[PDB]
Amino acid sequence: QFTGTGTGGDVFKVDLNEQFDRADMVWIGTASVLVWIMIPGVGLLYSGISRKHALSLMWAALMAACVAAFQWFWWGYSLVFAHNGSVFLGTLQNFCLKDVLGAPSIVKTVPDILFCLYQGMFAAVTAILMAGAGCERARLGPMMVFLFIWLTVVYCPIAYWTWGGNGWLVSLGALDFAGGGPVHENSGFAALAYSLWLGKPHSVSSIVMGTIFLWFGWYGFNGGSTGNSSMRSWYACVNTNLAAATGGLTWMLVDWFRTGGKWSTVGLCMGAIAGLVGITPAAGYVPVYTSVIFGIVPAIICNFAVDLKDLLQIDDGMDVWALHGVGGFVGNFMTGLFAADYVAMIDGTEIDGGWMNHHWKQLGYQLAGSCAVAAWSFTVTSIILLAMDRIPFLRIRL
Amino acid sequence: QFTGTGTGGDVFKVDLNEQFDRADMVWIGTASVLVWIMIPGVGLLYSGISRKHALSLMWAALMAACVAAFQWFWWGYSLVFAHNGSVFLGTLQNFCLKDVLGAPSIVKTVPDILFCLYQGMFAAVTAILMAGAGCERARLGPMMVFLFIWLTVVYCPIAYWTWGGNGWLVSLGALDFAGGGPVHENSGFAALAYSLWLGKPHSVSSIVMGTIFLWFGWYGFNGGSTGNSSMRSWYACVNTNLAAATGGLTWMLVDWFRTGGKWSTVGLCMGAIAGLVGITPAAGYVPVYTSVIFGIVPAIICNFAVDLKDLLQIDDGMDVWALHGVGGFVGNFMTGLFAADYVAMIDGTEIDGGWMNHHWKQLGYQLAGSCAVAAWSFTVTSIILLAMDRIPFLRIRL
Amino acid sequence: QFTGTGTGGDVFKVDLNEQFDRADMVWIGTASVLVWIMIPGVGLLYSGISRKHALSLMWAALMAACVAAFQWFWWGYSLVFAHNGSVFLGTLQNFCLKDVLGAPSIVKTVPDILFCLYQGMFAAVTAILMAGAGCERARLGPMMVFLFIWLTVVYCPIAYWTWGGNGWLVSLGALDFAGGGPVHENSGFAALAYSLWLGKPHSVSSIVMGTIFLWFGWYGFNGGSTGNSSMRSWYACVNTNLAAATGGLTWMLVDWFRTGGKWSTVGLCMGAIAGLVGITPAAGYVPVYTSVIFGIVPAIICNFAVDLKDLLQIDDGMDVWALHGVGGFVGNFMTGLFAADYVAMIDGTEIDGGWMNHHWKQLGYQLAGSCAVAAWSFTVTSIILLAMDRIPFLRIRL
Repeated sequence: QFTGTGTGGDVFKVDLNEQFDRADMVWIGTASVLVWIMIPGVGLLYSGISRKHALSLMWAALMAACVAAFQWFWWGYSLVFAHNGSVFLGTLQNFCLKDVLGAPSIVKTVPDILFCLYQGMFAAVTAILMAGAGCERARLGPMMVFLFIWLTVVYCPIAYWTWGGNGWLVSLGALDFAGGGPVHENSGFAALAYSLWLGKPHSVSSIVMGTIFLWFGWYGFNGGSTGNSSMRSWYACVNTNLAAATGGLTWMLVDWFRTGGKWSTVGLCMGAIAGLVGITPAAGYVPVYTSVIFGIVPAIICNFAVDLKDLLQIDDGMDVWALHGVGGFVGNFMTGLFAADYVAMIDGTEIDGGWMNHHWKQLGYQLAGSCAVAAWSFTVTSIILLAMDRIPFLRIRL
Repeated sequence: QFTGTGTGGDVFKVDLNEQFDRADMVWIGTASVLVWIMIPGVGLLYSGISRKHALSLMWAALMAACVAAFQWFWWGYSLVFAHNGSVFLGTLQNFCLKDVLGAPSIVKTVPDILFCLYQGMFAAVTAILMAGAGCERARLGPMMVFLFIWLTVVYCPIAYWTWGGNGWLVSLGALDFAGGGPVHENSGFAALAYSLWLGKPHSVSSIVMGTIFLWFGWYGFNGGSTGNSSMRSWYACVNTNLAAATGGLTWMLVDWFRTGGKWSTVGLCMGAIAGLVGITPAAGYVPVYTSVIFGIVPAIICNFAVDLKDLLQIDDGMDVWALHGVGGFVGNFMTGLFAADYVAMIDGTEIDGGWMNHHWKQLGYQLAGSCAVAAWSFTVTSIILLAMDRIPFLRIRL
Repeated sequence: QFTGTGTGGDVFKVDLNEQFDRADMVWIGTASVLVWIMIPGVGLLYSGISRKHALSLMWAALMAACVAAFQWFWWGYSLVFAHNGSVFLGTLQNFCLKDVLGAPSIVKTVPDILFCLYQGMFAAVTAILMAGAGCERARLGPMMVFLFIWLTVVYCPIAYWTWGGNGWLVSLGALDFAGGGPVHENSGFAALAYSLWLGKPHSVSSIVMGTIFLWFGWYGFNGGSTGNSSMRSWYACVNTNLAAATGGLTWMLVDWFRTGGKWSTVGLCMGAIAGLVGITPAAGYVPVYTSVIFGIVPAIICNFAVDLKDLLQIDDGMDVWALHGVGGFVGNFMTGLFAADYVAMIDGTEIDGGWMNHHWKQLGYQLAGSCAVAAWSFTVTSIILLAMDRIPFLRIRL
């Protein structure tokens, strides 16, 4: 009968669905289809935000969704969610997704095959936050090749450290809810390492149109990170939703001060995105009133984080870092403060909490991951893209 | 254990999810994310329909989603869905959403926190049907301030009267399914009171693109107003869907008569919207064949309701009234006729019915709400926006 | 109590929801709203792909959604899903959808009313793959009339043969999962019979924007064809997803060979669509590794199937045939090879399998349907559109 290892059993002998709640499954099923639409969210958002462009990266978002898919089929999933992995990376147990079916996943409440589906949507949103930085006059052929390799040696380590069975941040005692680390910091600082070595209407709608796609999709992103149809799912959604509100209102007032009384529509659009990123690691852990702080604080810190566009000049890919890499860090910190064991308990999840319940040690744990993440995302991103220009016919930039 | 008041219990002592069906919850969770995309539906639809514009209100739709969020966080939810409210308005019991978690809501079949999530999406669609009327050369700063106040003293009373615990239309005996009153009539007649005191391709796609967003989202709007995963949910969806069909076919034939044989693509787009609004208050109460009538009738009555664009001239915000304010009334009336106690009974809902089962008195009850609504939405909208121009530096229009 | 015929019982005497899983229902409910957005997917995709156009068929997609709705209300549903049908067509038992409520449908695991909702979304996507071929300087009035008749005598027979109670392909032993036959082949070869008798940026985004809508929506299309919240739903989604990946990667490499090293963004967009169509009939039956083949093979065969644009010249509607009619056939064949009884068994579905388990006879059965389909879709499409130009005032083309 139910073995809990491999495919979990004989389809001819046992009903593998009996292990799971069909409502928890239905939700993550929905949630899966919602994260995907965040890809042309990045595309439209960063296409429309570019002040300089080689190729409409709204189309180059579809390029990532084919590449990320095949890598994640190939060995991507295995390296993050295998049941026998080390502690730094998983195994290759599931190469080309064989024996991925009915066993409970590293989230015990959905099967491997739906958790492959839903977690596969984060390596793909990461992919377009990556290609999106290095789009300017970059070659197309080697680009795809970059990504495949980058997902393998940069994303997958970080992901297994955060979400993976015997990962070392899970076991340390660090909280990361919907993956600010694996997705925003990973891609915020690997976009920095492109803009150091390989470094207005008629395009406003494309930001906005693009912005809206992301706001919409994050509901599947955060709300479906609870892993079940429970009411913490919907809780995190109330949180997500208003970090994005207070995020975007804050960011509009701030340059309306710093710059006389400057009109800024693209302001509010980014304030939202500043707040969504800022709440990712905390959406299922922090009290609702405190999720306004997660709106405010990363909008401010990221506003000034953009004004570092002139005291070092460079532009191609600092927009990604300005929001996701900073805003992730800011939010991964703030988790350590407001993470409350009594919000976590709404689906029974046991954590020690953060400062909200005098678990002082937590805020340290939180700094442990962000630094490990940022570093790995920078050095190992760096080694590959230098060694990538090294060979002529596999370009990157010109 | 389960107390049914406050947060409903101790997360450390009881499992608060046991009260609810995880499938009813999953659905309204989905449905919630579907109503949201109706906001840039209005935006794109009314931006693209404007014959005259100050600022792309497709972006000014995102402004409403930040403001509506914070107001609804602040005191919005409390005023409509508090468990101890008077009969004209709820209490302030839930200021800044404290003690909103696991108790059954005024819809007993979902928790306060998911019902905050899903019902919060109607105050936000209302918000953009509001700002959307008064967009023309209006100031941005005071605009946000308008809305906040308008949601508080105009929307929230009407909403608590229709949906609220001890509201007086619920207790009277009036049927309103997905809220034609609180959302369309409220915003149809408050858009009239702007165009009295403060009163083509290359923009066709934006109507269409915008139209499509709404048709798509209404499924979450109406279908998720049943409050459960029951098969009345999907019933109302079959209704919604074809009121929009027959709505839009009717509206295309009609000016194809009145105007020689005039081509009208924007016709069909509005006929749909005419029919969606016309079925909102009735989608869960009326037999499917009768939902064609709800397509037809409000398309006609609203077609002529547009031709009042010349026998009084004014334009800025009559498009909103032409569809949602008239079409709501037309549909709130027609509910009283075709509301059938044996459709309501598909999830066990007990009503007296409408004329379909000789409950003659009903059609009166239906007129009681629409008039109360329309009036409150007009007078109290009026007092504020006059007293709003009154002070210089908090403008509205110029 | 539960009678299983008619409306299934007395709403006042029995709870009709008890027959069904509220999670299976919730999903197909969601899935229903996902297939709909595939309509402006076709629209945007084929509008943006047109090298020649009379009227933005992105708006002419909304025309189909009104017409398809009313026909399917009228007699459409009845002809395909009636419980007493012959073997060639169902009955008229459910004319104007009376007595469609709580009985299990021809898929026993959802009620007639939700199965009307969800299956109604395929006759509508078919509708826009139809009108979309014959859009070029065609008249609008008679167009609607065409469709209504075409859905009735062409779509509905094919559909009842594949999905219908006593259909003859179901009973024969043929596998068709999400309906490559009824939807793609039906509309691939009926688009051929228009282009025989009645026969670049600034429009790239519209392909892409349009492409994305379809990729997104297919999850509801294929994943919701399992009919339940089971984990085969999500399985088929993993399949769908990567047939579209490997589909679109293949198609980009291929003209990057055939044409020197030609840049082709519209390539990848179509490769995806080539792969989605290629996996439709197989998504719930074939092993995941084999779903890469379904990506590759129909991308190649359909690439060359486009290069028949010059060795016969004609264009208006060969793009539809190039993808859906060929790609359907290619995929309906390949089902017969890789259909495995042990994937089908994941929700207990009993099939004999295909060649994967030495059921040699299968591949024949598979050819039986595709040919029957293609033929009926051609001859009967032909008779009507010739006899349609026959009468002056009901034009088609000029």
